[PDB]
Amino acid sequence: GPHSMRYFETAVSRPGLEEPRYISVGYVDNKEFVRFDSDAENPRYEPRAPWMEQEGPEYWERETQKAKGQEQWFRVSLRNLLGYYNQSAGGSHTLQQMSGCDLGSDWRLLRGYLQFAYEGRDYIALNEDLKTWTAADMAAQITRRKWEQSGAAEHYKAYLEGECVEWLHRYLKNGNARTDSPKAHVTHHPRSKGEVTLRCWALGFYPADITLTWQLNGEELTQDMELVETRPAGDGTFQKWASVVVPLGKEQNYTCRVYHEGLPEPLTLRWEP
Amino acid sequence: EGPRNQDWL
Amino acid sequence: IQKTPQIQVYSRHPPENGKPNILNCYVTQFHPPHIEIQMLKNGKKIPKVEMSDMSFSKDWSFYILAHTEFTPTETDTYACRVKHDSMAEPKTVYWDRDM
Repeated sequence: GPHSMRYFETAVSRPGLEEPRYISVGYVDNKEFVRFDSDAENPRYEPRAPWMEQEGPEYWERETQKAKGQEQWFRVSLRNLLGYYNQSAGGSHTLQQMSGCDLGSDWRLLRGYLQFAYEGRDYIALNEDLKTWTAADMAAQITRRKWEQSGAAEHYKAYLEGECVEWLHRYLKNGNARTDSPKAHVTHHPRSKGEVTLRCWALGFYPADITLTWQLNGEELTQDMELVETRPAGDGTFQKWASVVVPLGKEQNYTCRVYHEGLPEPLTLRWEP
Repeated sequence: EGPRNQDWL
Repeated sequence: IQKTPQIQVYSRHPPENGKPNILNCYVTQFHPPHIEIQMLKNGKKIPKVEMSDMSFSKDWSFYILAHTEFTPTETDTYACRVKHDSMAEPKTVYWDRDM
């Protein structure tokens, strides 16, 4: 199937120079694989998955050096942004970046990403063409004009089309040691007399994406249905449930459906006493 | 491997 | 400025009284990233609480999984108390074994 790599980078300032804290996290196929954190005693890129321990000390030293440069870039940018937004000294501020690439099942580049956020809000983003920039804010225009003149987009295009794809191909070869299908069941819960709660659980699944539906007649009952956001069990898998209020006795009339990419086809089930 | 950023914001 | 944390409190495995389990407190969709998370047993701080490392989602907002081991009983209450700049007062959500 398809593959991806991402680097999520953050710098956070707090009042009191001291310098900002810089954290970099790498992901391959939406799973953390490397991590740098400037708060560490001896700041380094560290492996975060067993398959990454293959890499020798030359890798870790190269990447650590890059992280130190990125840390400085974030410092300077954070300071520039304070001026752009006429923010005074005395506050907390956040600068974030997402960079990386999507590959198809054929391992060809499908899309490059290069986005920034300030205070948790979109600041500037390289468009899918990898040539032009989207910048909402009036302040972000200063940046966009600068980066048009500096040829920033071509620089990042080169990394996204080259190094990103190259390195992702490498990491995909190094990592051989999936989907986990959900296991669903309905639980019976009492409610205000006459009514009951049927709650459909999905457990043990990976990736997190899943849909739960209740039907009568049927006729999906989105209106009054209750659910929770998909949550990590903590073991690498996810949980979710959906529930509905139902007249007592007439519970065999309602059916829960579970849609997941790991399934050969959707699961259909109901309460079994 | 992660990007090396170009010009500052 | 700020996005207010969404909180779920729930167990790793299906809960069974007297059976050792793990209690999760899952806090998502918040900004700024600094946050204080406490897990409570009968209103008292559980001391040995493990916290996942700083992470953010593709919508820029931050999330954390706090977790601790617990052996639930019929009548012990469990909760998660979250303190964040987006909220005037800390928020407590209680563990409900059916949810």
